[PDB]
Amino acid sequence: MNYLNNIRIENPLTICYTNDVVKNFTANGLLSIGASPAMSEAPEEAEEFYKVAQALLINIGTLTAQNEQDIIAIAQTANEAGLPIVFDPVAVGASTYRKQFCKLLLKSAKVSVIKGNASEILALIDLDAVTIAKKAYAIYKTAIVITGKEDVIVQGDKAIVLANGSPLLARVTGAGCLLGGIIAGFLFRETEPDIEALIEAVSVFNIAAEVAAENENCGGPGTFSPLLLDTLYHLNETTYQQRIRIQEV
Amino acid sequence: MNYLNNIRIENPLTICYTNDVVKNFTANGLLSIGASPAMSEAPEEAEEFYKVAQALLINIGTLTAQNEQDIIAIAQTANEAGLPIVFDPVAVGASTYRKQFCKLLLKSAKVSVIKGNASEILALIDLDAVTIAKKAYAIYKTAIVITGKEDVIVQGDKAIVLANGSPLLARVTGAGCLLGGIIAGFLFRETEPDIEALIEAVSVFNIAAEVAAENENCGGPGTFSPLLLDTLYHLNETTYQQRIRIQEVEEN
Amino acid sequence: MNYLNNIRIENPLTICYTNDVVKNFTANGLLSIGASPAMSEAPEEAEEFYKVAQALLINIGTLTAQNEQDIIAIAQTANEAGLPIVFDPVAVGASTYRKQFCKLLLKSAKVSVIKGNASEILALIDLDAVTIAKKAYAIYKTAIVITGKEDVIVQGDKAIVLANGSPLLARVTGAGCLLGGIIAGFLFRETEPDIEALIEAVSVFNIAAEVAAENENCGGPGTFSPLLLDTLYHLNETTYQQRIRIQE
Ligand SMILES: Cc1ncsc1CCO
Ligand SMILES: Cc1ncsc1CCO
Ligand SMILES: Cc1ncsc1CCO
Ligand SMILES: [Mg+2]
Ligand SMILES: [Mg+2]
Ligand SMILES: [Mg+2]
Repeated sequence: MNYLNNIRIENPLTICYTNDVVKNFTANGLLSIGASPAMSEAPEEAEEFYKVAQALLINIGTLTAQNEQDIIAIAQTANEAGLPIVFDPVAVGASTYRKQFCKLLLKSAKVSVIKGNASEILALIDLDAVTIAKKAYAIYKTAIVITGKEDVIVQGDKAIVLANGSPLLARVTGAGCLLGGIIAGFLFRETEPDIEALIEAVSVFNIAAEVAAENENCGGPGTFSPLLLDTLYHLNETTYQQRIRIQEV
Repeated sequence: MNYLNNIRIENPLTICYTNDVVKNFTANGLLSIGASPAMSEAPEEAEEFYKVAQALLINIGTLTAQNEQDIIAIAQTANEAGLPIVFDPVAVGASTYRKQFCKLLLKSAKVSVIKGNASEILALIDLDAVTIAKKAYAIYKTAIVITGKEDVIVQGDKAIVLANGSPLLARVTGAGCLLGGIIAGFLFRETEPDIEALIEAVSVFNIAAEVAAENENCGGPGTFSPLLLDTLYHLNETTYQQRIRIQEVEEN
Repeated sequence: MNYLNNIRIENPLTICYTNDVVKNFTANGLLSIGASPAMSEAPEEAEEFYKVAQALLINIGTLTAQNEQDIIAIAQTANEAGLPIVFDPVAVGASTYRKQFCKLLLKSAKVSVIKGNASEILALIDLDAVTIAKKAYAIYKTAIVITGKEDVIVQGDKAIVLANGSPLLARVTGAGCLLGGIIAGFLFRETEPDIEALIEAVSVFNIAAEVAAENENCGGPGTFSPLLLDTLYHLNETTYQQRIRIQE
């Protein structure tokens, strides 16, 4: 825990353009680790907000025509402002609508992290999550995080596999959508983030999940979600170091 | 608990076009019973989503001009794909805006379940809940579920009255809006669902509400809502069978 | 606890045009105190709804071009109907977009309460929270509530400072955005509310927060949120009277 300490003290302004199902949970997750979430969606204020922000999350979970042109416009505003973009191509494999939009976005702007599941990342570039992540990294030259049973991170010349979390995370809507926001909270305006910042963001989230699911008062997916926020708020270096399970490839 | 066991194993894709106050809760409810919710609202992807989905929920709780034309278009796309629609005419009796919209929708598309309170269903058709449900069934030839102190379901040649749930359920926003999603999770792509699927859906919800409200850790409407999700996640056959209360059944 | 008793019995219909991060939490907080929330955003039903409503909340937390004209239109419809408006100029200091919009809104319609933090209310008008609140009152001739470490209320010829609540509230998104909706719930269709109603609304919220944070089962910001809703639901006169901390 190096980056988390800085999030708690500096309260980084983390702009979220995310889906309607997960806005509240995203904002709450960010507040629990000390970040300052802002769900600004008006392109008319992007320039002034982005000047002082630390990152931008773009998540297309509920993409519609109302969002398309605005997302492209704000991504260009972010690039111009040097504001790092975390991009979550939610369910891109499920429609030609989403595929065509994600291709247009990644042809129009440079993003700093692409986060998804194996199937989503595979649809972007078209078996192993590591192989998929490496192929995507070669195409976009942008950090890749593939979430799954084990999580994969590829940045620069390094690929890492992480093994933390809980099954109850799959049964909470926008767990993974919140993870995209947490990653944005760890960037501190670095458009080419150190792999160590990405490893800490994913590990903080998954170790908090693991600890929450062990709490005596966790009785299922409903009670888990408040206990995850509490555990993120309290997470300390001892717990982190005892629990982290990482290995290189 | 025949259908709930199948939801947990098959993980049915359940598309929800629902109101902004209850999206998250609705998705979490569906996940807790094993379904796979998707809040897709773009008509441009409805054809590809609906081919593989098991039902669609349409709920007009926060209806605005931005939604009107899109709802009509996706209902038609559902009808063309054979995808069952669960329609929740939220607060239809409260404005001419909502009345006119709901009338237009039901003239444009065939829905598979209409779910509402007695006042909502009465406003649609222009009396006890059973009489209102039967009149609505005669007009739309579509399953009707009327929620209330007792719940009423009319489908095919039967009318049933059910008696489960909790007072805390009225103090949680989108409890009922979640019920419309749960129902959609029980349809398995049947455009004329068996009444037994509707009975199980309403009973699973109300029994889970009852048991959550009895939990020692339930301290009010705030702690109830996480407990309801847990109870839906854990609900078993023994608890279902011990608790279910059918009040009366009429045939034909 | 005069007004809260009446909310529980009368179940006032409280229209909320609020931001997409806090809609569910706002509706739940209102339901917990006995109010009847309705998140109606269609100008086409504003006239019928507002006739029977007790107040309207306007909160610009996620303001976009899709909202601008509609907000102006429904604020005018509220004025015509005699429906009191609570206005929360969320982050107004953060962009010229929001500054321009809030200026236009307050030139187009008369609101009944303006609620914000000190930096928001200062950006609206252009040292301490009391001074800012008095200057805003002199400009808009409208009750002002400034939230902070201590809360400030200015209405008519009185200014009050309150000292209740919990740090945990700042770590729960739309706590403050809920307070706007709770204030609306205490208006009972009074376009010039008594300062006592505003003091009660803010005190109920803050005392509930303080009691929730002391619960043995409150383990942080995540468990706090459900416990705040429970504590609003159960809050009684005895606890209110024991806990209230008011001055000037
Ligand atoms: C976090 C956030 N972003 C826009 S609105 C909102 C809730 C607090 O005002
Ligand atoms: C359930 C759902 N539907 C669109 S976005 C979302 C949350 C998980 O991505
Ligand atoms: C409180 C509320 N307002 C609009 S929709 C909704 C939930 C179901 O009416
Ligand atoms: Mg994803
Ligand atoms: Mg209904
Ligand atoms: Mg404010």
